[PDB]
Amino acid sequence: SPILGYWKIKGLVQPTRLLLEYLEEKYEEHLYERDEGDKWRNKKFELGLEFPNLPYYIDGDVKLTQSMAIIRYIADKHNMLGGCPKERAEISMLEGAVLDIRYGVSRIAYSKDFETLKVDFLSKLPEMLKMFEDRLCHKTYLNGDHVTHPDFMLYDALDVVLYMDPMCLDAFPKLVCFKKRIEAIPQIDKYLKSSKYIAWPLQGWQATFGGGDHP
Amino acid sequence: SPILGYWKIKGLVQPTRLLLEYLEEKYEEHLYERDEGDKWRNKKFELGLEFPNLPYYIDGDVKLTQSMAIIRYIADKHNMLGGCPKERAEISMLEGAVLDIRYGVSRIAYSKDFETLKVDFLSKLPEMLKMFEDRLCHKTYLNGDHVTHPDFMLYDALDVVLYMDPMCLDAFPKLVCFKKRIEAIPQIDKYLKSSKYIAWPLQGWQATFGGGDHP
Ligand SMILES: N[C@@H](CCC(=O)N[C@@H](CS)C(=O)NCC(=O)O)C(=O)O
Ligand SMILES: N[C@@H](CCC(=O)N[C@@H](CS)C(=O)NCC(=O)O)C(=O)O
Repeated sequence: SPILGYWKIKGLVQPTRLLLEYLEEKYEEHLYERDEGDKWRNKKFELGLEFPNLPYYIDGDVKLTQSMAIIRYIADKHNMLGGCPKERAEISMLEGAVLDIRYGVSRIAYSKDFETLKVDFLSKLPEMLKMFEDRLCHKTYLNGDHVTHPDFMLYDALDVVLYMDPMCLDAFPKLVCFKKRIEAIPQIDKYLKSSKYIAWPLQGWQATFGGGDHP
Repeated sequence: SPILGYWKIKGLVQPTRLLLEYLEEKYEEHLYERDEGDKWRNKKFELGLEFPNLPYYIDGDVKLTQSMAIIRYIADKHNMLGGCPKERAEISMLEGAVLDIRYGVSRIAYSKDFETLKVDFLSKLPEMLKMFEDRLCHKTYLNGDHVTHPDFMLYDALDVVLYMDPMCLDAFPKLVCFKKRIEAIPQIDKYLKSSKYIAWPLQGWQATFGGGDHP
């Protein structure tokens, strides 16, 4: 049974959790609490990891880091990355465009100047969301009729960005509607209501935005 | 004949250029000069691009953005991404670990506080480089005997990081040796000596680090 190691936060790994749950995949978690950085520094080089980091995925022999390699791998095992170069690259484009939002948040969230940097990010964010709103015009999910992993990436980014600004989706009905549709997927619905859902923090606990024990 | 659009800078796209040259691939470039931001704002939505950005790749019907989707696509056309989920994920791990360095630089390079932020990045950088030095112990390239696209990604990151600190490879002989080996690849050697090589800037021209018309 594979292992997903990460902090007990949403952060980089939350979209991978959602995808594991959507595929009804078994996995145990190594969850590093806020006060358990020492427990991590003590396992870091003892896991057989060639690029030691968090998150890590361990599928006995397959010993993986980098959250994007991990999410893509799980999708790969279920044959969900694309059937030719073209489709594979559209998925990788969806992927990276979502990351522009999610990393956009992460890159300012630990800054002393978070509050002012917030203004410049929320100015840009409508252009970014519009690309996704247009893609979902006549298209149920990001890649058509079936879920792919960038759907869960997008879901995660909308969730996070709605804490930063509760009104940032009011111009984007198809995006509001996408977020609900992911929530209605029976597997996802059971997970978000379960003991395993980590509601908070969005970021590391020490962050100006999305940190702390509670919202 | 496909088109690679980008600023006339190294930036996000330089590793893709290197890979196109290694594969002896034909491509014309759209190169946005420093003073040509208006020329770009005027083509941005007229290219058939669903997530308009720079870089973009256009392979007639295939209309792509996001530099990581683009680099991976070109490699895909040459069957270089991996033959099973396992190998595909190792490549994606190599990829992302290199990006930790390259984005690590980009994320501070435009900051007012660049010079102090530089200190904290160069403190971390030896741990990051050590993972690559260890991987290249008994292994010619990052993935064994053959070049894969993360090799050119690593090359780009070493080049950039050596401007930040000319001595940052003095503890890492196998990495110094990797950088030279890429330079000795006949295709790469011809490109770096050619009119097409864009030596500078490393970043956008407005950057504190790696900017300006000249080094
Ligand atoms: N690009 C990497 C980023 C790795 C990273 O910045 N990891 C953070 C977690 S948010 C960490 O605290 N890692 C522990 C460590 O560096 O030892 C990824 O996608 O996994
Ligand atoms: N994650 C994206 C980043 C896109 C990006 O930040 N592009 C910069 C170039 S360094 C830009 O000036 N794009 C022009 C625009 O946003 O209209 C990628 O890898 O292509």
